[PDB]
Amino acid sequence: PRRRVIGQRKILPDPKFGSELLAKFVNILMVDGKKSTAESIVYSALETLAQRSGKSELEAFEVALENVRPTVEVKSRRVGGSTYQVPVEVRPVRRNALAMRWIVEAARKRGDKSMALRLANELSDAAENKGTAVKKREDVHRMAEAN
Amino acid sequence: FCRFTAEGVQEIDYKDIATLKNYITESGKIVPSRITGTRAKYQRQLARAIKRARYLSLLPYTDRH
Amino acid sequence: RKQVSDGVAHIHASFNNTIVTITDRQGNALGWATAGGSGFRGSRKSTPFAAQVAAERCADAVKEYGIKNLEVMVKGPGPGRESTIRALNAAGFRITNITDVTPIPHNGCRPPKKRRV
RNA sequence: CUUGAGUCUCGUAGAGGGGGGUAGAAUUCCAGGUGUAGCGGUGAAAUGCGUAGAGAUCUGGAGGAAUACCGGUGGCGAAGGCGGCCCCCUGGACGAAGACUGACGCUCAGGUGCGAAAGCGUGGGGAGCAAACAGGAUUAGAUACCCUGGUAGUCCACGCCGUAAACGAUGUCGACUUGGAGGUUGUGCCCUUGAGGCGUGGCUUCCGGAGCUAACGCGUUAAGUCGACCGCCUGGGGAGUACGGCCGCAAGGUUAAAACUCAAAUGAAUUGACGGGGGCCCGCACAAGCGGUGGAGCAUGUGGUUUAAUUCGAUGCAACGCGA
Ligand SMILES: [Mg+2]
Ligand SMILES: [Mg+2]
Ligand SMILES: [Mg+2]
Ligand SMILES: [Mg+2]
Ligand SMILES: [Mg+2]
Ligand SMILES: [Mg+2]
Ligand SMILES: [Mg+2]
Ligand SMILES: [Mg+2]
Ligand SMILES: [Mg+2]
Ligand SMILES: [Mg+2]
Ligand SMILES: [Mg+2]
Ligand SMILES: [Mg+2]
Ligand SMILES: [Mg+2]
Ligand SMILES: [Mg+2]
Ligand SMILES: [Mg+2]
Ligand SMILES: [Mg+2]
Ligand SMILES: [Mg+2]
Ligand SMILES: [Mg+2]
Ligand SMILES: [Mg+2]
Ligand SMILES: [Mg+2]
Ligand SMILES: [Mg+2]
Ligand SMILES: [Mg+2]
Ligand SMILES: [Mg+2]
Ligand SMILES: [Mg+2]
Ligand SMILES: [Mg+2]
Ligand SMILES: [Mg+2]
Ligand SMILES: [Mg+2]
Ligand SMILES: [Mg+2]
Ligand SMILES: [Mg+2]
Ligand SMILES: [Mg+2]
Ligand SMILES: [Mg+2]
Ligand SMILES: [Mg+2]
Ligand SMILES: [Mg+2]
Ligand SMILES: [Mg+2]
Repeated sequence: PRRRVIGQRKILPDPKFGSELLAKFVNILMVDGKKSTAESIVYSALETLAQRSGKSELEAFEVALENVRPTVEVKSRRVGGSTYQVPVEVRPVRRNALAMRWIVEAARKRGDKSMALRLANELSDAAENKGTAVKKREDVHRMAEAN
Repeated sequence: FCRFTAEGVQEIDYKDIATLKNYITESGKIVPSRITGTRAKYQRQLARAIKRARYLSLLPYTDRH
Repeated sequence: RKQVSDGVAHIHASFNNTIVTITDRQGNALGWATAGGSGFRGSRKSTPFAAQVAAERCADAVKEYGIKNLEVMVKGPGPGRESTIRALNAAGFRITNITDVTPIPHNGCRPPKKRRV
């Protein structure tokens, strides 16, 4: 994008709930174009989220998001002759994306004898501020001030 | 700028210290003509008068005294 | 021994060193300490941080007299001399005024031939 | 005879020259005062300086040399050159209005004088600076180079020397030939004069027309159009050297060849190279992402080695599941 940065495909909303953020979440969790496999795990995890952690599964989604979605990160740019770890605040979409990435990676770092249970437990701990995704929001807020 | 020609003094004498200290920095140094717009002839006369005054200790050479 | 509460400082500031010494309206010096008088050597002894530490170790070395204000005689363009003057500013001294006392000859003597490369 | 060239009267500007005073910064030194272990230097240190008290700082003194700001390719001078201030002696230029002399002019071989810096002689003086030298950093070797010192010299007097890219690389004098912008210095007239507007000189800077020039460029301050006189040049190198003369205390200067050798040497301009320089803009080049390779097993190619032969070619990107 040297000449003009181009935007992103406005993805089509979730068929089960008409929301577009859960659509981006299932796209993030998807692997090798296996969308059916992905949305199966996503729906399974949100259903049990609506049970083990109170009602409002679609609301518990952002209950975990706003708990993990960062505000500041570092963008090492050499505007002074060397890569300087300058901190920057993000637009909403950047923190949305980083939140969902951090959720799915932590879910994959759990085992829990299923990916449904993995994502469910991880998203619950994230919603009530427990686990590792919240910790990697803590570190991204910590090193954002270290320089 | 073209001051002494508007006034028409025949010679800027060294005694008129009152009219000198405005051609002098607070440090005591002479200010160039390109800043005060004085004509070069009267600039020379000013320089001579100022040096004579500095000698008579009417003006200071510098502030270091 | 005695009190002044408004002294005068002198930062003789070469490109190779920076010495700072204070007295009180009289030239009778009180406390001196050099950037080189603090283990530093080479280019290290010519840094504004060395100026910081020299300012500190003079202020404390004279604090027995407990001065509270300061004139500063900055002389010679040592590298980063605002450094030490504001170090002293923070050291508990309301600096009264600064004075560039860098001696300027009126073509008095022939200077040495400068570096050739 | 008065238009050239001069003289007189009134003024103006100026680092023009010579002499003598004097001032204030700063450097170094000395004297003490305050006040201790660093100062100074560098790539980093060392030599050096500092406990006999530095360095830093204050006061006093001594001494030498040079004159910040003004300051301007601004001014003056034949050129070299000339820079605080004051006085004394003195040269030149320019302007206004007259008066006076009446061609008294221009140029100039030889000649005479002046002539940056270095240098030489004699005697001074000597702060700073600094050839040479000394020492420290230091290799078959110390010279490089840098530091810390440092004499001559730099300064004064009086003698020599007489050379510089002493350059505007442009001899002096006169006349003539379109313009524009300045700087500086006069001076006349004038708007109500100050300011300001019209003039009219001298000097000086930069554009540019005709013209000129090989071109670059010069261009009323000519390298234009002419006149008078002088100096000088005749391929490059040998060589501004040898010999001789003259000059000088000396260093050397000046005048000035030939043998020999080359087929060029040179001037200006043109087009490219000259990337371990700039600037701009591109590309999955990076950034943001996703999946890999590098680890494991196997497939295949190459290198290597082995072999009787392991056919031959392809070898950075742009050879290596390539010819096949
Ligand atoms: Mg004179
Ligand atoms: Mg003095
Ligand atoms: Mg002392
Ligand atoms: Mg002249
Ligand atoms: Mg007659
Ligand atoms: Mg002659
Ligand atoms: Mg002579
Ligand atoms: Mg000489
Ligand atoms: Mg001599
Ligand atoms: Mg002698
Ligand atoms: Mg020396
Ligand atoms: Mg030396
Ligand atoms: Mg040596
Ligand atoms: Mg050398
Ligand atoms: Mg002489
Ligand atoms: Mg000659
Ligand atoms: Mg010259
Ligand atoms: Mg010549
Ligand atoms: Mg002529
Ligand atoms: Mg004129
Ligand atoms: Mg022209
Ligand atoms: Mg002209
Ligand atoms: Mg001519
Ligand atoms: Mg010609
Ligand atoms: Mg010949
Ligand atoms: Mg000769
Ligand atoms: Mg001879
Ligand atoms: Mg002889
Ligand atoms: Mg690529
Ligand atoms: Mg990348
Ligand atoms: Mg492998
Ligand atoms: Mg093969
Ligand atoms: Mg292939
Ligand atoms: Mg094959």
